[PDB]
Amino acid sequence: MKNPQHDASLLSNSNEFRDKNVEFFASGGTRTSKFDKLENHPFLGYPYKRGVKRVIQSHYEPHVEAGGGEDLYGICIDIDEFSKTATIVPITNNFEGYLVAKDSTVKVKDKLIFNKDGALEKVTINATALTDAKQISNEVYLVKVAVFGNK
Amino acid sequence: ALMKNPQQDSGLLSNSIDFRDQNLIFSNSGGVCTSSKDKIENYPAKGYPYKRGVKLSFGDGTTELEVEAGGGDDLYGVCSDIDEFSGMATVIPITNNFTGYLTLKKDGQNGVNPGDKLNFNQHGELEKVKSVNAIALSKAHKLTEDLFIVLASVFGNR
Amino acid sequence: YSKSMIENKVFSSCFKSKNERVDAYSFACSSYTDKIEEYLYDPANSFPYKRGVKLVPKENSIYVEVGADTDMYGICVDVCEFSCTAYVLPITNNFEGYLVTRNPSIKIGEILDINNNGVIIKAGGGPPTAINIYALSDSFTINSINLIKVAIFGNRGLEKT
Repeated sequence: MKNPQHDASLLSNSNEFRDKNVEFFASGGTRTSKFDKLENHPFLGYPYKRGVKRVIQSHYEPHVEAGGGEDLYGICIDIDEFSKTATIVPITNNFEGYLVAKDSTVKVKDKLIFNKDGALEKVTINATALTDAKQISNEVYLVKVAVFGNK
Repeated sequence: ALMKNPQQDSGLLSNSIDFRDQNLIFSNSGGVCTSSKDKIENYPAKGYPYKRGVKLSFGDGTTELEVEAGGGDDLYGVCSDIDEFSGMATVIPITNNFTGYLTLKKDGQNGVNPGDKLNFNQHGELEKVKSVNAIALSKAHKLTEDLFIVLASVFGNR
Repeated sequence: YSKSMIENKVFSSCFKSKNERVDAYSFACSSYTDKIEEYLYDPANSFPYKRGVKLVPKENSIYVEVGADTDMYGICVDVCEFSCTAYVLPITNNFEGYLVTRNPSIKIGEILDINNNGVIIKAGGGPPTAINIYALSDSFTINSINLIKVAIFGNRGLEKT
């Protein structure tokens, strides 16, 4: 989850101001402009920090889920669990931030493609990696990228 | 040439009596018709990418990335202004459409006419025609024997 | 034709399904930071309202004329007939709204393409599509002009079939 709410018994020492931002709970983007277009959409699963595709079908309005390829629609940069809604940056808008990488093979200067699970994998091209993949926890790898569209 | 403003000074006072054909100067930064809802970025400048297509250029890793004149399959945006003191380049991302005066390749510049599709070369210069949608909206204008500028509209990727 | 289109002898007769009007507000979901541009259009060649348009630089001004997806500059969302001025949303921006189609039977979720007349058609016609267009609703006829709700988000990397 984006913010796993767990109670603690001791305070965690947090004084160093470096290597503090690469975390799974840091939503949004590293650099954001006031004129960035944002859309909230109903979602299924957990597409947080992943490429999202718009799925269209009691009939319901279209929702979004993790995906990519020819069906890529945007990027989910923030999520709200109570409302079950996800803030999405459309693919027509450039973005800079940390996204989910398939594995640790991704390095700097690497051109990346959103796979069927919304994860960034090495090689149409969509983004250019800026840093190496870092393991946040278990198999979760986060990579800083500069999304620019589709080739 | 290598500076947005004329490097040398001038020995005359401008007449400032006419209003037609006064925007052909090289120092005319920014777009000709600009929207208030335009996303604008800045980056450290490597070289002089002024009024040229820019691409991401990296280093060993000790320093942050910067932008240099370029194009083709590595095009990232268009540089419209540069602050020389800070060495910062104003960059308009390719996902945001642009309309203004851009540097034109000095090769077949006479053949360029309104309605001619253009594309960016490896040196960030517009050349007559792939993957970037650019349309010339005027004819080439000569500023220096090797410097030609043309009014063009860039509206994304093909 | 026109958008406003007239004195009536009597008034025309729930909240549901009242948006099915030719002169309805084009944007189903609007957003500030959407870029809107003004251009001239030909007042006798083709009426560009709710159609995909292309830039034609003429010898006197830059006009917008109905065009295909291959050379599309954007979508004409509104027209001021008094000044014959067309308002264009560039293709670089997202769109979600009602556009003119020529097929009266289009289902929801189908892939769509803009033809030479700036008209929504099914993407199975054969021309390689270059834009991501999806039908958000079934096509409806106003009695006659056919409209459909579509979502347009940027260009397609590799042209499909």
